[PDB]
Amino acid sequence: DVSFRLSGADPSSYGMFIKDLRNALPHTEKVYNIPLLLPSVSGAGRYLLMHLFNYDGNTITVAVDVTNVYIMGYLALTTSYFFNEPAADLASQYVFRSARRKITLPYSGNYERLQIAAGKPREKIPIGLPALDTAISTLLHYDSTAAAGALLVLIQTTAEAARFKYIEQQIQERAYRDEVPSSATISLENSWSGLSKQIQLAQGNNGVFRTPTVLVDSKGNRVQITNVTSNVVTSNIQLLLNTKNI
Ligand SMILES: *[C@@H]1O[C@H](CO)[C@@H](O)[C@H](O)[C@H]1NC(C)=O
Repeated sequence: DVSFRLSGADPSSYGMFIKDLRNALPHTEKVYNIPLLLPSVSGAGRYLLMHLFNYDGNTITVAVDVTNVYIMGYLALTTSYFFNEPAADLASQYVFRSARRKITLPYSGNYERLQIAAGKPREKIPIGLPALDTAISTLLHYDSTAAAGALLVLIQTTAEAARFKYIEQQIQERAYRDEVPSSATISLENSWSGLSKQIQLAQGNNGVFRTPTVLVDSKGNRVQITNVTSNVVTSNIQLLLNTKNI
């Protein structure tokens, strides 16, 4: 398992937690020095448990599929919660079985359905360590509308930070003050699978992308990524979605 405590949290302890999260995901190869996530994992070992503690020490346990870093559901006291999708239904077979009751959230775990549920797009939800402390607190007591926004914060400050150093850094900058994510952060989030694909494809194509990826840069400019010499590949993405899951 991995764990993170908001009480006494700082940019360094967050960085350490995000490093553990990445290191709990299994892989058998690197592609251009980037861990390549497995095509699949059988049984319960498919699911990493992340124990998060809010500032008062209250906890939820979040279940993550180690193949794609998708959050499946979480446990809050004796109640489990899962997204309304087949993958999460599958996960509920394996984790949080000892929960007294299971609630299925009235949405699937993707950004489009979560933004609908929450009534706002990601671009307008500030994120950061304080927003994470709030999200953990909210998820402690069921409220489906509030939970959608909480889950958008949670996904971004855990899974999206593990995938990209740039997002991990953005969260670090927001250790003590939340702020909406930069368009770059949104761009990376949206492009993870495509980048993961083009990096794998580059092996066999001399480090060149079969199709270039358009991102937005740190300065708000459109940039086009064409090959594995880009900083995005050398010094940003930390985990690749296996092309068998694309
Ligand atoms: C690849 O990426 C670099 C950095 O983005 C770019 O300037 C360069 O011209 C590209 N090279 C090729 C061979 O496509």
